[PDB]
Amino acid sequence: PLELTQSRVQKIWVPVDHRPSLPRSCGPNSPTVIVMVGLPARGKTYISKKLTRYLNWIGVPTKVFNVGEYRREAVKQYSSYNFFRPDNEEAMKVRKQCALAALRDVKSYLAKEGGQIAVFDATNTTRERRHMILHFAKENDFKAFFIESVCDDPTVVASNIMEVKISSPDYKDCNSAEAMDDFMKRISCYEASYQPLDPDKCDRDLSLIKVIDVGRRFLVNRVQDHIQSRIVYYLMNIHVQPRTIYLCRHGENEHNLQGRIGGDSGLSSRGKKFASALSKFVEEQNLKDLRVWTSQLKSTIQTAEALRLPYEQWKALNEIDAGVCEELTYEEIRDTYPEEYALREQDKYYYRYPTGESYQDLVQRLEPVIMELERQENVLVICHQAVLRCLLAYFLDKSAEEMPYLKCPLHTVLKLTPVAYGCRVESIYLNVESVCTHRERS
Amino acid sequence: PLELTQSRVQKIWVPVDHRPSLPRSCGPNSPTVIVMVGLPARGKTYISKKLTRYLNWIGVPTKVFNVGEYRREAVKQYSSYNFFRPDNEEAMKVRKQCALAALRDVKSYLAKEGGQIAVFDATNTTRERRHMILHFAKENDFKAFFIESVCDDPTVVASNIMEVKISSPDYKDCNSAEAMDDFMKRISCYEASYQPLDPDKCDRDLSLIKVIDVGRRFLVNRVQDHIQSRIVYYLMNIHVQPRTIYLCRHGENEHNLQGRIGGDSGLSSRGKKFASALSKFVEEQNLKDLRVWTSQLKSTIQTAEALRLPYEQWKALNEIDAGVCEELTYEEIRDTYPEEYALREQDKYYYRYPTGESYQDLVQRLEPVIMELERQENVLVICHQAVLRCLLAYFLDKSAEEMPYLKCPLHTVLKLTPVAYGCRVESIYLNVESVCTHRERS
Ligand SMILES: Cn1cc(-c2cn(C)c3ccc(Oc4ccc(NC(=O)[C@@H]5CCCN5)cc4)cc23)cn1
Ligand SMILES: Cn1cc(-c2cn(C)c3ccc(Oc4ccc(NC(=O)[C@@H]5CCCN5)cc4)cc23)cn1
Ligand SMILES: O=P(O)(O)OC[C@H]1O[C@](O)(CO)[C@@H](O)[C@@H]1O
Ligand SMILES: O=P(O)(O)OC[C@H]1O[C@](O)(CO)[C@@H](O)[C@@H]1O
Repeated sequence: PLELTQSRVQKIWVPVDHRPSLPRSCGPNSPTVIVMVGLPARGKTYISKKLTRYLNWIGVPTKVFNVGEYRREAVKQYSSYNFFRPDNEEAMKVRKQCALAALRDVKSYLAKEGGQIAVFDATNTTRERRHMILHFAKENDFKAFFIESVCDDPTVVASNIMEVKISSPDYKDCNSAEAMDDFMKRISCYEASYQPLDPDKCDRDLSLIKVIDVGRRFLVNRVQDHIQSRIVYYLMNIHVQPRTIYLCRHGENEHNLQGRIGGDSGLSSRGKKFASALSKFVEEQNLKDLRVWTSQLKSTIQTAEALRLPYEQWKALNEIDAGVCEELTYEEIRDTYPEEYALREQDKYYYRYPTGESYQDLVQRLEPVIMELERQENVLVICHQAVLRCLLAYFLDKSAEEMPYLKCPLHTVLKLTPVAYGCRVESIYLNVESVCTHRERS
Repeated sequence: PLELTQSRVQKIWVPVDHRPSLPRSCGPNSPTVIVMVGLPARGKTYISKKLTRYLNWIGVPTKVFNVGEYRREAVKQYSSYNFFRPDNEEAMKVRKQCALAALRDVKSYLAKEGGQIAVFDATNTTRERRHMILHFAKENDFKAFFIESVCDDPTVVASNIMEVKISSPDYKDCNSAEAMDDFMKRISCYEASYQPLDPDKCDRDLSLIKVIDVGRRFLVNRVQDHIQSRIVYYLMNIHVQPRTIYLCRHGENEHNLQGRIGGDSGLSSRGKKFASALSKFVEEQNLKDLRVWTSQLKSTIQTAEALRLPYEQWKALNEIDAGVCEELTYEEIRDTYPEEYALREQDKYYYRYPTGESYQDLVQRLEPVIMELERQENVLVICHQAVLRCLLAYFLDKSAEEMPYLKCPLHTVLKLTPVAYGCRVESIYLNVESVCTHRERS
């Protein structure tokens, strides 16, 4: 009666499954199609890629289906905006076939591949196209959530999104000025038939968000569930202003010298030298209003103390909890807990230390850190190896499987700069020796 | 160089403060005035009270300033809607004096009493009144965030908010029908001069949210900071649909019998009897679609197993981490760590166990649980003593100081029902003996 067993890897209590003579599998919430809406150069691909990066990182399987990519596959080389003319009978047919092909892949992804969210990245500017997408969702038992981006021409031009748009393989054999001229003519092709979302009348029953003038205003209609509410919250926190994110670990500590994990030890003499070298590096960057964040552990706070700048301590930035393995060396873990050591090496992301955490737990703890990092401008985060791997996996779009093996050395600053649809990463080693704490996969 | 000391109560690393011969104090982000906007019976007081309860619980000091309460103090007894007539020269003057008096208290609260958010709960239906509030905020260096609730007359009548409105001390000497008739006439007094927020033109530079038809739609203009974004997210998660929240602890466990704290022990024979009694109680409630949540600790999961219902395990519901004091009795804590025992007894909310948590840490961990509980309908939460005190403090509007002493006995269901501007709490003891784990303040 109420007999449970603790799963070996994740440490989850589950009922003892004394399967009968013929074990049976019950193989395998409703998936959602996010429908992007709007004229070209309205940041729909930027939104698609950002939302997908956030949703995968929090653990919701998401994939983007870009109709232009299907088009590039079906039509060898792009010559001009003439392909997008509303009187181009042949190209109109090809473009519709590409949208139907992408939708066939959306169905396979959500109904058969274990996908939870499909982002349908296309203009979807007419009521006819959107009615067709709603029919596809209704017949497959998928929810539909529309994200429209509306922006006037001067704001689009000032935003510099068209420089990202003309970097497409469509403009491989073009100079910047002619690609820009062609893209402008392409936008004009969509203007006459564009029917914006109308929540007052025709679209009153649809779940949607209109992002107006690069986030200056939002219209939200019929939020149905938690993921729609969360997406709205995420869209209100992100921004396109230029800034820099700096990520580093605390300076080398006394536990690092002994090869000991966790704990709350202080900086070693080298760790103190790195903290000084970090202050000099920060001064040389000459940043406007740098925000500095640390964990609540001693080594990060001593590192921030050398900067002579205000800083905020976050408990969410504390290093992964090793539970019963806290303050042990990896050799002491292998000898005292050999089964635990082998299970972690085999499933490092999902493995939970006894009475401790997994990288999967770290992601959940770190989500408010990520949300606040999106809102901020210049930020320096002084943290710890496993925490840093998690944050870096979010910015660099790394999977759960690669996250626990990302290289984050001591005394090295990782400088992140927002470029196109992601981050440029520059590594800056501050020339202070330390031990190596990186352990490659077995 | 980089010399730190760990604070005794909160365990925060701080620089050693070797104060000079003449110790100096630097005594003592910009506060916000939330401006409610709209006709009477639009749920402005419901929103004011809900937001204030959430903001105080997460640790942002918030207070509501209701102009009607200042009016009731200045004018002994309410006779009728004639007091709210736009041609009532005397009452118009008194009403303006009450709004100015409430604003004087907003200034004192935010500039001198350590308040962070003041909710200005009044109609504020004219551009003149709102311009005056904007001048007050601008001259005091306060931010202004407007929350307007717009709803048509049939939707207001169907919502049943006017039954809450007529329960006011204004209608103490009235029967339900005449109070309802008077309140209807009162609303009509505000209609001719009502100038709704206009983000397209006149209010384009204001930070605001329009809540349309009891949350069916939202208009969000110029979100400035994290607390505005968070309020929008909270407003998208709450709802006014009827439902029930049930809160209880796991059945008595083996650590409870030994007087031991924390750990991951299983149910005792009495705890198993309570789990059976809980299944019978749940069956007798005859609820539509009950969601069941547990922690990831054994005792709550064994309790949920007796229900024969699907359940979800949340790591955020795990009991407070006692760090180095895990699995000790309170007598073993007093004898091994006498200084730690005395510090906790003196500051129970802020006290952090070494390598463990405080109730303040629990609130931060539990915020996504609260957000999801707001979204749901019927829910049963099977958790632990300190976690349950935190959740109960949110629903019952209890302060941080009283939260660690709330009575949450074993084998007892706390049934929460939404009524007016809060929760009705009914206690249901399931007639199964157990130890007592409650410890009163010293
Ligand atoms: C990388 N990049 C994207 C753009 C871009 C251009 N245009 C015309 C766009 C339109 C929408 C767009 O996507 C968003 C832009 C902004 C926001 N959110 C915000 O700006 C929030 C609200 C107020 C505070 N911050 C959310 C989405 C991004 C763009 C420009 N550069
Ligand atoms: C307790 N109670 C309040 C009302 C009420 C009446 N009227 C006319 C109101 C208008 C607004 C109001 O406040 C909100 C009502 C709803 C929401 N949010 C929502 O409904 C979200 C969005 C979609 C999913 N759930 C946020 C605030 C509440 C009310 C009725 N009973
Ligand atoms: O997941 P990994 O590779 O064991 O790295 C995390 C470890 O790295 C450290 O930050 C440094 O050794 C430890 O405190 C922590 O347990
Ligand atoms: O904050 P208090 O009053 O010590 O109660 C929390 C304690 O109650 C228990 O849930 C039961 O004794 C312990 O596991 C936990 O440490």
